[PDB]
Amino acid sequence: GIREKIKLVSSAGTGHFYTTTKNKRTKPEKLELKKFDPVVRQHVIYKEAKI
Amino acid sequence: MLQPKRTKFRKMHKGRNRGLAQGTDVSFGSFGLKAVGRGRLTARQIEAARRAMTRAVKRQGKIWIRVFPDKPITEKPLAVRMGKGKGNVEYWVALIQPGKVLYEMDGVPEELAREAFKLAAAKLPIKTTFVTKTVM
Amino acid sequence: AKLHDYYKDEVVKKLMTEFNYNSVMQVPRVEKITLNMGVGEAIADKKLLDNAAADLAAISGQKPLITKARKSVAGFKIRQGYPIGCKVTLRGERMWEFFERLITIAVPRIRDFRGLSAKSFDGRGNYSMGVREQIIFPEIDYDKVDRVRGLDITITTTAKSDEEGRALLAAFDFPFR
Amino acid sequence: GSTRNGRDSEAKRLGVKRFGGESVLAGSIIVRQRGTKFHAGANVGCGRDHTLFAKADGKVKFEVKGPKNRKFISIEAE
Amino acid sequence: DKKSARIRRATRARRKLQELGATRLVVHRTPRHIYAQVIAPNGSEVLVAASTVEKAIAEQLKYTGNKDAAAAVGKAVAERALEKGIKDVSFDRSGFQYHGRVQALADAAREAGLQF
RNA sequence: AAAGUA
RNA sequence: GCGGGGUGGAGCAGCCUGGUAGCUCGUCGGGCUUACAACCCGAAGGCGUCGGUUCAAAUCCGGCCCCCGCAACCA
RNA sequence: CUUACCAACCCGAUGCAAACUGCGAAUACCGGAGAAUGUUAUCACGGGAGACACACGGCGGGUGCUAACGUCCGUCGUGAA
RNA sequence: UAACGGAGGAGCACGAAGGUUGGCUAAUCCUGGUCGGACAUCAGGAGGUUAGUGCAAUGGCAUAAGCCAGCUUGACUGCGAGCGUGACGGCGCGAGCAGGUGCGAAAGCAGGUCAUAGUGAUCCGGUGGUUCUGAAUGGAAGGGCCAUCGCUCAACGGAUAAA
RNA sequence: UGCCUGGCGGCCGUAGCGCGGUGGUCCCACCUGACCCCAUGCCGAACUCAGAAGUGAAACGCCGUAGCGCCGAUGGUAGUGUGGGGUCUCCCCAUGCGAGAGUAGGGAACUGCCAGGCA
Ligand SMILES: [K+]
Ligand SMILES: [K+]
Ligand SMILES: [K+]
Ligand SMILES: [K+]
Ligand SMILES: [K+]
Ligand SMILES: [K+]
Ligand SMILES: [K+]
Ligand SMILES: [Mg+2]
Ligand SMILES: [Mg+2]
Ligand SMILES: [Mg+2]
Ligand SMILES: [Mg+2]
Ligand SMILES: [Mg+2]
Ligand SMILES: [Mg+2]
Ligand SMILES: [Mg+2]
Ligand SMILES: [Mg+2]
Ligand SMILES: [Mg+2]
Ligand SMILES: [Mg+2]
Ligand SMILES: [Mg+2]
Ligand SMILES: [Mg+2]
Ligand SMILES: [Mg+2]
Ligand SMILES: [Mg+2]
Ligand SMILES: [Mg+2]
Ligand SMILES: [Mg+2]
Ligand SMILES: [Mg+2]
Ligand SMILES: [Mg+2]
Ligand SMILES: [Mg+2]
Ligand SMILES: [Mg+2]
Ligand SMILES: [Mg+2]
Ligand SMILES: [Mg+2]
Ligand SMILES: [Mg+2]
Ligand SMILES: [Mg+2]
Ligand SMILES: [Mg+2]
Ligand SMILES: [Mg+2]
Ligand SMILES: [Mg+2]
Repeated sequence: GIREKIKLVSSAGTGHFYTTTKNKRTKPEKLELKKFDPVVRQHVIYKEAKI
Repeated sequence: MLQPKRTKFRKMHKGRNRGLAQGTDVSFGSFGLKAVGRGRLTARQIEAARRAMTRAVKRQGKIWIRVFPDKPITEKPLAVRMGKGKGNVEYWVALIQPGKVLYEMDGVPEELAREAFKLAAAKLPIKTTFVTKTVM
Repeated sequence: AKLHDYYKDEVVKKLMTEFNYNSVMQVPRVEKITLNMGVGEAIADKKLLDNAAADLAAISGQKPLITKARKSVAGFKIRQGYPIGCKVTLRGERMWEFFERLITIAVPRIRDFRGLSAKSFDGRGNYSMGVREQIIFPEIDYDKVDRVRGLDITITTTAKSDEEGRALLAAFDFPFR
Repeated sequence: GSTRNGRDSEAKRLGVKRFGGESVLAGSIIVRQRGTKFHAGANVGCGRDHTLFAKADGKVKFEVKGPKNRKFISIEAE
Repeated sequence: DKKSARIRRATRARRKLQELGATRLVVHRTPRHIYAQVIAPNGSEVLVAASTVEKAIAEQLKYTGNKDAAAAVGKAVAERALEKGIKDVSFDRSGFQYHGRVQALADAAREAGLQF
């Protein structure tokens, strides 16, 4: 179990987050994906942060 | 002593031994020793009968063995209790059903083949009978 | 394009007579010419391949394609997917111009040249030959080489047998022996 | 001594749940399988674990079709 | 073989269309001609058809194997379909790229009224 | 400072 | 039964964890000496046995053999 | 050149397999329809339990030695009662 | 569907190895070919999946589920007809509906990965959010609700924080 | 109406291979060019576009031919449900179901919709 948990934080300022895992040794760059924010009800950018 | 050079698995279920044999014709020579009863033939028995056969014809002619001992038999050692896994493979057998041609001979007179097969049958745990090739 | 005109205006009737073809589409054609460099030395220095391709680009006037190992081989210390070669496929006009530069210029410049073998046919009318040194091609300045390099040359022909493939190549005066 | 064996996994209860001619409601599982021993025909879906389920109400029908003699399950509207 | 390669390319979309029970607009393209067929969902009955091997269509064309002929077949098959009141079909490129002549036929059938 | 034997 | 082993002539590293393996002594050649030894220089020499896995095994796995160390008990 | 020779591949012939299958039953099981028969024998909900040491016999098997009044499953019968 | 019956594996991996659109087809051998060899890259032929599948085995896979590339975040949020499987706690399959999204000309496909292992109840607490609560009242503390975190509790339905 | 060809299906080897022959008006194929729309991890090979001089060589279609694949009885045999029996590891009897393999033999597919050419 080398993959660590991380949270993807909404950029819409709602506080909503997704969680996932990441191999931080092979891919140290920050994960960035567009995901649906159910608070504002739009797809926005989500950015990696600590669990 | 015949024995498979290698096998997929080391040990085998006991199974049963019902039915009549396949391979009931003299197919390679002119004379055969055919099983009348049912049983197991160990590799030592097959070889003891081969030796007796071969010495009787003075190593003339040709001899086929139609059965091969491919079934491993396990035994539990002495003073061991029941359980703790299947025992160790100790010898190999061929399952014999009635009608199975066990050996065949060619290149010798019929009278000598009868005598050689009689000496061999005396080494085997199963009742046997002398057979000859048929045209159909 | 000169050798292509040579094919359509004289080689066809020569071969139409020698083999008594009823249809003209039966006449063997030169389908393609493929040059290959087995650069098995690139696994230690990838820059060696970058020069080998540079030569093949100059020799053929076409960007070469780097080739990769189809499977891992322990004998040659290669893993599947290693770039270990480069090839170029010539067709049409670029084929014929190289075919001309090869017969009439490059081949007569071969070290101790005494004619190409006529037993280098694969059995279905295709011819393969190996060039030991890349300097024979005038597009290669003898002074700027860092390492002498060979290559393979395959002429893929729509012939059906070895005799028809040698007949076709002979009609261009292929310097056989 | 001891044995190096003694392991197994729980049985997965695969197999045919509704046989030929049975009337089913939409959504009903018809067969559970590893891979597509049976293939989905008309009004039948194939789930992510290759479960075949009814997409309409009707009667189950098995048939062999196609160039590979493959077995298909379909639902006949009743 | 070129034809078997194309038939393989076409099978997945054709099996999907059969599963959906759609009415197909099937296109066939050769170097010299182009053909269009509107086929019933059962796949074995042709409802309408048009191609450049028909006299009434090919007489108005300079050459039957270019984009202009493709556009003429596309328009023709759509007017004959709408005359039978069909309207809604699915396009089956039959393993050809959606491009050039095949695309020009599709665009003309869309313009003339067919919905896909 | 270290040098055994015939 | 549970462990640990097995590698140049000898004693011993590396094994773990996949990509030609070392050291001490010994041996061989040369040197120093009247000669030998000591000393000095230079060189050479090899994964217990199969099978398997692997593109590749001294190495991982499963057998087999030889060695060692514990245990083989209560009536 | 020659084999005491060994011979893979392929071709022909012969067997064997719980963890082989280009074939494949009987039964069993699921569903539908129909008659006759059966004190509803079926299902649901609620009050009260006992029981969770089984035994032998037949058939199909693992284990054991196709040893055991042995052992462990499947299924039917009887004992248990 | 049992045995201290016969054999093997897991306690993960992956922002692509996921989605989609378009394309593609294996092993092995034979012949010819510079270095080049049993085996490298090239060409042709035979062959027809004997390959491949991130990792065991089985069932699958060509319309590929196998191989390559472009664009991407559906590895979406709220729900869910119906069904499977469990004594139960639970676990699984699922069309379709609303919102918002990616790929495609379009029909369409997408709620992770060919499928089946990759796991841990409750309590007690931690962090963020919140139109809930707030012991005279306004607040606050604490609590609830939503998201999430801490156990080789591996004797893996987990007697205790501690033998 | 008959012949030939193209497309989409049914069917899924009695339908597939092999061998031999045969067809170009049309259709199909190869084919001819490529500045282009588009394309090659190189190549107009493929994909694509613009065409119509050549050829049915390859491919494809059609015809023929049992060297194969494939299909395949009848009879017997194996197994087996129920009841009964024996010398009971294995069998037999009554009744019901009845293979697989092999044998005789069959066999060079059949067919629907639309379109084009020719008579
Ligand atoms: K050729
Ligand atoms: K019993
Ligand atoms: K992808
Ligand atoms: K992709
Ligand atoms: K108070
Ligand atoms: K416990
Ligand atoms: K045939
Ligand atoms: Mg049995
Ligand atoms: Mg299981
Ligand atoms: Mg002394
Ligand atoms: Mg002295
Ligand atoms: Mg019933
Ligand atoms: Mg109890
Ligand atoms: Mg009990
Ligand atoms: Mg019991
Ligand atoms: Mg019994
Ligand atoms: Mg027993
Ligand atoms: Mg007992
Ligand atoms: Mg007993
Ligand atoms: Mg009692
Ligand atoms: Mg039970
Ligand atoms: Mg039980
Ligand atoms: Mg695709
Ligand atoms: Mg995929
Ligand atoms: Mg995948
Ligand atoms: Mg998987
Ligand atoms: Mg507390
Ligand atoms: Mg709060
Ligand atoms: Mg207050
Ligand atoms: Mg427990
Ligand atoms: Mg072309
Ligand atoms: Mg021809
Ligand atoms: Mg039969
Ligand atoms: Mg034929």
